[PDB]
Amino acid sequence: RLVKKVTSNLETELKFFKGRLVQELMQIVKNENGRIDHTSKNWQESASVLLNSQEKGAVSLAEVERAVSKMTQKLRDQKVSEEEVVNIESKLKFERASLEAKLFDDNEIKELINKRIKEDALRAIPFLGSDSESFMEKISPFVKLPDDSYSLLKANDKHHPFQNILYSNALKFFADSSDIGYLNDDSLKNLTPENLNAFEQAVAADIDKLMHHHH
Repeated sequence: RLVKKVTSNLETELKFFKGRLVQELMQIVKNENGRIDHTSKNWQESASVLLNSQEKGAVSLAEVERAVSKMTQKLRDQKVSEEEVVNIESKLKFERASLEAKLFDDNEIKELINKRIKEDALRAIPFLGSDSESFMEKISPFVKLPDDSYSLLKANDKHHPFQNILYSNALKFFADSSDIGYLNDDSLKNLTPENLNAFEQAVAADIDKLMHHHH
């Protein structure tokens, strides 16, 4: 029962860390107007601090590892089966291997950044209901971003242009009125087969158009 909770905490610590990591990396790609270059001085410095900063209460994988060490110590203090505890230390080591690989591979970086471009766009839809995470899971399957979504990141732009495409279409199809600029739990009743396909069609088309104009 404890093992389950510690595993959740590890998963959670890593989802937060992974997120902030990708966010930073995107300021580098953005500042380079959408060119991926994992060999630059700035990338290597940024990657190193995000993976290995020792500084207390900083956002680093190193900092996650210390947290998890305390937890595996507490598990040992309370006599939890040693197999369960090593298993956890392994997951952590595997996650560090994955990231060390991904961070220096231009295709892996593209995957991470296009996933965050989509997470950002869904978070841009102003949902004031109970559970925004659930809302976005309902929408996510109707949105598939091109492989080259990252190349539209520009230094000058505060936001990826996909934000405005998901913002507009979500309200066009799911808000009770045009005047309102927010969804809430009442909006869920507008997630009909017809509106979900039309949203899917619309977002796909606006994205195709922007991609074509760019290339």
